Amino acid sequence: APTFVSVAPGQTARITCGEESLGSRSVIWYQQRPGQAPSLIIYNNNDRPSGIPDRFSGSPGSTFGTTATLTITSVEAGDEADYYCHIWDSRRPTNWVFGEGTTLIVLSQPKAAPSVTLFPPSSEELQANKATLVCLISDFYPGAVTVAWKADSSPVKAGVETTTPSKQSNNKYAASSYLSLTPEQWKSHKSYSCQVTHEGSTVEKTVAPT
Amino acid sequence: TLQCTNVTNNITDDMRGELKNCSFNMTTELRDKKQKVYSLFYRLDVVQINSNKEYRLINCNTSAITQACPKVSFEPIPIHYCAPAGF
Amino acid sequence: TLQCTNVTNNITDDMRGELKNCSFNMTTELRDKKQKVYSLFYRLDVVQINSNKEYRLINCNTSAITQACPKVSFEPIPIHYCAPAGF
Amino acid sequence: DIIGDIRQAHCNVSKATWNETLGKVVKQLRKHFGNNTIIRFANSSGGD
Amino acid sequence: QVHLQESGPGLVKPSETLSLTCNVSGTLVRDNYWSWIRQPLGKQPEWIGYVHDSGDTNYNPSLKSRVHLSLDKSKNLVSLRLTGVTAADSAIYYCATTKHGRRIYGVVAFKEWFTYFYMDVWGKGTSVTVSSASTKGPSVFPLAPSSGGTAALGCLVKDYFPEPVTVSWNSGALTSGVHTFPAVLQSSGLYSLSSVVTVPSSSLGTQTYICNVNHKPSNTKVDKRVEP
Ligand SMILES: *[C@@H]1O[C@H](CO)[C@@H](O[C@@H]2O[C@H](CO)[C@@H](O[C@@H]3O[C@H](CO[C@H]4O[C@H](CO[C@H]5O[C@H](CO)[C@@H](O)[C@H](O)[C@@H]5O)[C@@H](O)[C@H](O[C@H]5O[C@H](CO)[C@@H](O)[C@H](O)[C@@H]5O[C@H]5O[C@H](CO)[C@@H](O)[C@H](O)[C@@H]5O)[C@@H]4O)[C@@H](O)[C@H](O[C@H]4O[C@H](CO)[C@@H](O)[C@H](O)[C@@H]4O[C@H]4O[C@H](CO)[C@@H](O)[C@H](O)[C@@H]4O[C@H]4O[C@H](CO)[C@@H](O)[C@H](O)[C@@H]4O)[C@@H]3O)[C@H](O)[C@H]2NC(C)=O)[C@H](O)[C@H]1NC(C)=O
Ligand SMILES: *[C@@H]1O[C@H](CO)[C@@H](O[C@@H]2O[C@H](CO)[C@@H](O[C@@H]3O[C@H](CO[C@H]4O[C@H](CO[C@H]5O[C@H](CO)[C@@H](O)[C@H](O)[C@@H]5O[C@H]5O[C@H](CO)[C@@H](O)[C@H](O)[C@@H]5O)[C@@H](O)[C@H](O[C@H]5O[C@H](CO)[C@@H](O)[C@H](O)[C@@H]5O)[C@@H]4O)[C@@H](O)[C@H](O[C@H]4O[C@H](CO)[C@@H](O)[C@H](O)[C@@H]4O[C@H]4O[C@H](CO)[C@@H](O)[C@H](O)[C@@H]4O)[C@@H]3O)[C@H](O)[C@H]2NC(C)=O)[C@H](O)[C@H]1NC(C)=O
Ligand SMILES: *[C@@H]1O[C@H](CO)[C@@H](O[C@@H]2O[C@H](CO)[C@@H](O[C@@H]3O[C@H](CO[C@H]4O[C@H](CO)[C@@H](O)[C@H](O[C@H]5O[C@H](CO)[C@@H](O)[C@H](O)[C@@H]5O)[C@@H]4O)[C@@H](O)[C@H](O[C@H]4O[C@H](CO)[C@@H](O)[C@H](O)[C@@H]4O[C@H]4O[C@H](CO)[C@@H](O)[C@H](O)[C@@H]4O[C@H]4O[C@H](CO)[C@@H](O)[C@H](O)[C@@H]4O)[C@@H]3O)[C@H](O)[C@H]2NC(C)=O)[C@H](O)[C@H]1NC(C)=O
Ligand SMILES: *[C@@H]1O[C@H](CO)[C@@H](O[C@@H]2O[C@H](CO)[C@@H](O[C@@H]3O[C@H](CO[C@H]4O[C@H](CO)[C@@H](O)[C@H](O[C@H]5O[C@H](CO)[C@@H](O)[C@H](O)[C@@H]5O)[C@@H]4O)[C@@H](O)[C@H](O[C@H]4O[C@H](CO)[C@@H](O)[C@H](O)[C@@H]4O[C@H]4O[C@H](CO)[C@@H](O)[C@H](O)[C@@H]4O[C@H]4O[C@H](CO)[C@@H](O)[C@H](O)[C@@H]4O)[C@@H]3O)[C@H](O)[C@H]2NC(C)=O)[C@H](O)[C@H]1NC(C)=O
Ligand SMILES: *[C@@H]1O[C@H](CO)[C@@H](O[C@@H]2O[C@H](CO)[C@@H](O[C@@H]3O[C@H](CO[C@H]4O[C@H](CO)[C@@H](O)[C@H](O[C@H]5O[C@H](CO)[C@@H](O)[C@H](O)[C@@H]5O)[C@@H]4O)[C@@H](O)[C@H](O[C@H]4O[C@H](CO)[C@@H](O)[C@H](O)[C@@H]4O[C@H]4O[C@H](CO)[C@@H](O)[C@H](O)[C@@H]4O)[C@@H]3O)[C@H](O)[C@H]2NC(C)=O)[C@H](O)[C@H]1NC(C)=O
Ligand SMILES: *[C@@H]1O[C@H](CO)[C@@H](O[C@@H]2O[C@H](CO)[C@@H](O[C@@H]3O[C@H](CO[C@H]4O[C@H](CO[C@H]5O[C@H](CO)[C@@H](O)[C@H](O)[C@@H]5O)[C@@H](O)[C@H](O[C@H]5O[C@H](CO)[C@@H](O)[C@H](O)[C@@H]5O)[C@@H]4O)[C@@H](O)[C@H](O[C@H]4O[C@H](CO)[C@@H](O)[C@H](O)[C@@H]4O)[C@@H]3O)[C@H](O)[C@H]2NC(C)=O)[C@H](O)[C@H]1NC(C)=O
Ligand SMILES: *[C@@H]1O[C@H](CO)[C@@H](O[C@@H]2O[C@H](CO)[C@@H](O[C@@H]3O[C@H](CO)[C@@H](O)[C@H](O[C@H]4O[C@H](CO)[C@@H](O)[C@H](O)[C@@H]4O)[C@@H]3O)[C@H](O)[C@H]2NC(C)=O)[C@H](O)[C@H]1NC(C)=O
Ligand SMILES: *[C@@H]1O[C@H](CO)[C@@H](O)[C@H](O)[C@H]1NC(C)=O
Repeated sequence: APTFVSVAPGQTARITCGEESLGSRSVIWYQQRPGQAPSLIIYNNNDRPSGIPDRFSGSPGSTFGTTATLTITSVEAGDEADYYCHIWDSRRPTNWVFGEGTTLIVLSQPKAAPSVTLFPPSSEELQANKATLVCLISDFYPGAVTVAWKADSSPVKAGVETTTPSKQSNNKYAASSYLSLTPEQWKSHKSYSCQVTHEGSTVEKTVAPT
Repeated sequence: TLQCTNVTNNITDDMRGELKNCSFNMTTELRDKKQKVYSLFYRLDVVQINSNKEYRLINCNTSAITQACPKVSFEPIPIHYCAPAGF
Repeated sequence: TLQCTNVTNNITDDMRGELKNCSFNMTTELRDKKQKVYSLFYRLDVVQINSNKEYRLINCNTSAITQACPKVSFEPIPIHYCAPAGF
Repeated sequence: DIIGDIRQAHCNVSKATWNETLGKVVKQLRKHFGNNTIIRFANSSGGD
Repeated sequence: QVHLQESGPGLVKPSETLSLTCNVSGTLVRDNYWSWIRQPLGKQPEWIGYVHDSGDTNYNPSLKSRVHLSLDKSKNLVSLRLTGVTAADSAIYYCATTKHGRRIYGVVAFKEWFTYFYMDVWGKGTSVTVSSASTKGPSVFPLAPSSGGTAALGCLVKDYFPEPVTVSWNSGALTSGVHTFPAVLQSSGLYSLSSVVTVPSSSLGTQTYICNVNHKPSNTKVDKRVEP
C-alpha cells in the first residue's frame, strides 16, 4: 500500500493521486513535511500561491478518464516529503478525506554514518533503585540501524527498548536505545556497551561505572 | 421490463435525473440464449412500471418501434416542386 | 446452438469430416412447445462455437437467412435484351 | 458511457435582436387590433 | 502577519466529549471560514468540517451527529466539540482557515458548477490520545556531561504518558545545538525521551544549564540543572 517515488537531484519527478477522473474537477495538492504540518502547494489544478515557486506542475481539471498528476521539476533535497491530493469531481460527491499519500525520495543523498553518544545512569536515577544507560544515534543516512548491547563481552537480550528510525526535518535520521538494569548490577560489571550497526560500519560506545 | 437507476452524478436534490441507466435481458444472435446488457435512456423515453425501480420504453403500450438506419440523414435539403407539361 | 458430430463413416484420419450430423432444439407449430430434431450440414455451413462439440450456422453473426422455395429453379434460361422504339 | 460532465441541452438567441424583432411584429399587429392597444406575449397554455 | 495555534487536553476516555480550541493571530474569526483536519498515525488526513458566521457550518457525514463545531466572537478563537470518542478518533488534529472558490464547466444559471474550498494556512498540531489508561507525568534524571575540543551534554526524561512534551533549554534562551530525540513506548505503556546539546570546551561555569520540560496533560514542569 505505501507508495514511493525516487529520482536523481535536478531531475523532474512525477506523482499521481486519487481515483480516475469522471467530470471536470478541481484538485488541491499538499505537502506533509515529516514532523511539520501539511502545506498547501497547489490550490487550483495548477495554481500556486506565495511561498511556493514553480514548477510544481499538475494535471488540469479539463480532462476525463484521466489520473491526477503532480510534476515536480528541478528537484532538491528539500522537496523530499509526503504529498496528498483533494478531489472535487462534478460527478462524484465531496471527498472528505485527502487521497492516499505518495512519498517522494530523491537519490544519492549524503551517505552519512551516525553520531552515537552513550550516557551512563545519572546518580539521581541510581538512587531510585532503577538504572538505565542510553545511547543516542544521530545523523545517519539511511535510517536502517540495528543496535545490540553487551554486558562487557557477553551480549544482552532482555530489557532492551528501541525506537524506530525517524527522519528529522534536516536530512538526517534519529533513533535511541535503552535497557533496564539494577544499580548494583551496573556497578558490578566492568563496562556495558552499545554497538550500533550501520549499512556496513559498526560503531562501538562503552561506558564503565565509577 | 427494464431495471433502471440514475446516472452517475452529484446534483442538487431539486434537479431531477433525466438520464436513467437501464439494464435488461436482451436477445442474442442465437435463439437458445439471452444477454443482460445495459443502456442509457432519457426520462421521457421510459415509464415507471409497477422494491425495485423498474421501467419500460414508453411506446410499449401505444405502438411498435423501428430503429432508424444511422446510414441515413435527417438534414433538410432544398426541394423544388416542378410542374408537368402544360401546367 | 447446434450439437454436432461427424457422419457415419470409416475414412482415413487424414480425410477430414465434411458432413456434420447436427441435432438441435427447433420450434414447433405451437408457441407452447419445442422439438429436438437433427439435420446434416456441410463443414462450411457451420462454425465451432465455444466437453461438447457444439456449432452454429455461419450466417448467425453476419446476416439473416431465408430458405429458397424448392418450387423455384436456378437454371439459367436465355434472355434477350430488347430496345424501346426509336432505339 | 457519458464522457465528461453531465450538462443540459439548450439554445441561445440574442436578447437584443429578439427585443428588436418582437418589436417589429407588434408594429404590424396594431394594424389589425388598433393603435392604442396592449400586445403582450405569453407561454403555451398546455398540451402535448 | 497571520498565524494559528491549536490546543487540547491530550487524552480522552472512551465515550466522552473531545474538546479543542485554536488561537488566532492577525485576522479574526468573522473575516474568514474555519475548518479542522485530523490525521491518525501513519494515515491520510480526514477533513472534519467547516464553520463560519451566518450558518455556513456543514460537517463530515462520516462523523455524523457526534461532532459539533462552534465559535467565540469576543475571545476570537475557533472551537470544536466531539462526543462518543473512541480509539478511531486518536489522531493529531489541525485547525485551519479554509478558502472557498468556484469551478465552472457549464452554464452558471443551469447551476453547472460547484463550490470548492482549500485550506491555505494550518497550525502546528494537536496530539490527542484516547485510552482508558490514566495519565502520568515525567520523571527526570539529567545526563551528566561525560561520554578540549568539543563536548556533549544531556537531559533524560524517564517515564510518562501520553505524548507529547516540549523541552526548551533555559526556558527557550538556549536553542542552538539541541538534538532532542523522539520518544519510545515501553511494554507498560509509558513513553521515554531524551534531549542533548553540544557545548564546546568552554564550559566551566557556573553556567545556567537547565532543560525546562512541560507535560501539559499532567501539569508537570520539572526543570533540573546539570553540570559535571
Ligand atoms: C449559451 O449561452 C450560455 C451562457 O452565455 C453559454 O454557457 C457558457 O458555456 C461556456 C462553455 O460552453 C462556459 O465556459 C466555461 O467558463 C468557465 C468560467 O470562466 C469564467 O471564469 C473564469 C475564472 O473566473 C475567475 O476570475 C474572475 C475575475 O475575472 C472572478 O470574478 C471569478 O470569481 C474567478 O475567480 C475566467 O477565467 C473566464 O474568463 C475568461 O474568458 C473571458 C471571455 O470573455 C476572457 O475575456 C478572459 O480573458 C478569460 O480568459 C482566460 O481563460 C480562458 C479559458 O478558456 C483562456 O483561454 C484565456 O487565455 C484566459 O486565460 C470566465 O470569466 C471556465 O472555467 C471554463 O473553462 C475551463 O473549464 C472547462 C471544463 O471542462 C475546461 O474544458 C476548460 O479547458 C477550462 O479548464 C481550464 O480552466 C480551469 C479553471 O481555470 C482549470 O481548472 C483547468 O485545469 C483548465 O486550466 C488549463 O487551461 C487554461 C486555459 O484553457 C489555463 O489558464 C490553465 O492554467 C490550465 O493550463 C469554460 O470556459 C461558460 O461558463 C458558460 N456560461 C457563461 C455565462 O458563459 C453557452 O456556451 C452558450 N451555448 C451556445 C451553443 O451558444
Ligand atoms: C450503468 O450501469 C452499468 C452496470 O449495469 C455500469 O457498468 C459497470 O460499471 C462498473 C463500475 O462501477 C464496472 O466495474 C469496473 O470494472 C473494472 C475492470 O475490472 C478489471 O479487473 C477485474 C479483476 O481485477 C480485480 O481484482 C484486482 C485484485 O487482484 C483489483 O485490483 C481490480 O481492481 C479488480 O477488482 C474489482 O473487480 C472485481 C471483479 O473482477 C470485483 O470483485 C472487485 O470487488 C473490484 O470491484 C477483471 O475481472 C476485469 O475483466 C473483465 O472486464 C474487462 C473489461 O473491463 C474485460 O476485458 C474482461 O474480459 C473481463 O470481462 C477487468 O480486467 C474495475 O477496474 C473497476 O474497479 C475499480 O474501481 C473500484 C472502486 O472501488 C476499485 O476498488 C478497484 O480496485 C478498481 O480500481 C482500479 O481501477 C480504476 C479504474 O481504472 C482506477 O481508477 C483505480 O485507481 C484502480 O486502478 C470496476 O469494478 C463494470 O465493468 C461495468 N460493466 C459494464 C458492462 O460496463 C455503468 O458504468 C453504468 N453507467 C453509468 C453512466 O452510470
Ligand atoms: C433477467 O433474467 C434473469 C433470469 O431470469 C433475472 O434474474 C432473476 O431475478 C429474479 C427476481 O429478481 C431472481 O429471483 C429471486 O432470487 C433471489 C436469490 O435467491 C436465489 O439464490 C438463493 C441462494 O442465495 C436460493 O436459495 C434461491 O432458490 C431457493 O428459493 C426458492 C424460493 O421459492 C426455492 O423455490 C428454490 O427451490 C430454492 O430453494 C435462489 O436460487 C431470491 O432470494 C428471491 O426470493 C425472494 O427474495 C428476493 C430478494 O433476494 C425478493 O426480491 C423476492 O421478492 C423474493 O421474496 C419473495 O418472498 C417473500 C416472502 O414470502 C414475498 O413477500 C415476496 O413478495 C416474494 O414473493 C414472490 O417471489 C417468490 C420467489 O421465491 C414467488 O414464489 C412468489 O410467488 C412471489 O412472486 C427470488 O427468488 C432470480 O434469482 C434471478 N435469476 C438469476 C439467474 O439471476 C433478471 O431479473 C432479469 N432482468 C435483468 C435486468 O437482468
Ligand atoms: C435442447 O434443450 C434441452 C432442454 O433445455 C437441453 O437439454 C438439457 O441440457 C442441459 C445441458 O446439457 C442438461 O443439464 C445437465 O443435466 C445433467 C443431468 O442431470 C439431470 O438429472 C440428474 C439425475 O440423473 C439430476 O440430479 C439433475 O438435477 C439435479 O442437479 C441440479 C444441479 O444444479 C440441481 O440444481 C437440481 O435441483 C437437481 O438436484 C438433472 O435433472 C446434469 O448432470 C448436468 O450437471 C453437470 O453434469 C453435466 C454432465 O452430466 C455437465 O455437462 C454439466 O456441465 C454439469 O457440470 C456442472 O458442474 C460442474 C461441477 O460444479 C462444473 O465444473 C461444470 O462447469 C458444470 O457447471 C455448470 O452447470 C451447472 C448445472 O448444474 C450450473 O449450475 C453452473 O452454473 C455451470 O453453468 C446439467 O445440469 C439438462 O439436464 C438437459 N435437459 C433435458 C430435459 O434434457 C438440450 O441440451 C438442448 N439441445 C439439444 C441439442 O437438445
Ligand atoms: C452563434 O454562433 C456564432 C458562430 O458559430 C456566433 O458568431 C461569432 O461571434 C464571434 C464573437 O462572439 C465572432 O468572432 C469575432 O471574430 C472577429 C474577427 O476575428 C478574425 O480576424 C482577426 C483579425 O481582425 C484574426 O486575428 C482572428 O484570428 C485570431 O483569433 C482566432 C480565435 O478567434 C485564433 O484561432 C487565430 O489563430 C487568431 O489568433 C480571426 O480570424 C474578431 O474581431 C472578434 O473580436 C476580437 O477582437 C476584439 C477586439 O475588438 C477582442 O476583444 C476579442 O477578444 C477578439 O480578439 C480576437 O481577435 C484578435 C484580432 O482581432 C486576436 O488578436 C485575439 O487573439 C482574439 O483571437 C470576434 O472574435 C465570430 O466571427 C462570429 N461568427 C459568425 C459566423 O457570426 C454567434 O455570436 C452565436 N450566437 C448566439 C446567439 O449564440
Ligand atoms: C455534491 O452535491 C452536494 C449536494 O448536497 C454539494 O453540497 C452542497 O453545496 C452547496 C454549496 O456550498 C451547499 O449549499 C449552500 O451553500 C451556502 C453557501 O453560500 C453560497 O451561496 C450564496 C447564495 O447563492 C446564491 O447564488 C447562487 C449562484 O451563485 C445560487 O445557486 C443560489 O441559489 C443563490 O441564489 C452566496 O451568496 C455565497 O457567497 C458568494 O457570493 C457572494 C456574492 O453574492 C460573495 O460575496 C461571496 O464571497 C461568495 O462568492 C455562497 O456562494 C450556504 O450558506 C447554505 O447554507 C444555508 O442554508 C441552510 C438551509 O439549506 C441553512 O441550514 C444554513 O444555516 C445556511 O443558512 C448551503 O449550505 C449545500 O449545503 C451542500 N450540501 C450539503 C449536504 O452540505 C456538493 O458541493 C457537491 N460536490 C461536488 C463536487 O459536486
Ligand atoms: C489563546 O488560547 C488560550 C487557551 O485556549 C486562551 O485562554 C482562554 O482563557 C480563558 C480565561 O480567561 C478561558 O475561559 C474559560 O473557558 C472555559 C472553556 O470554554 C469555560 O468553560 C470557562 O467558563 C465559561 O463557562 C462557565 C460555565 O459555568 C461560565 O460560568 C463562564 O461564565 C464561562 O462562560 C471560561 O470562559 C478560555 O477557555 C481559554 N481559551 C479560549 C480558547 O478562550 C487565550 O485567551 C488565547 N489568547 C491568548 C492571547 O493567549
Ligand atoms: C397607427 O398610428 C400610426 C402613427 O404613425 C400610423 O402611421 C398608422 O397608420 C396607424 N395604423 C392604424 C391601423 O391605425
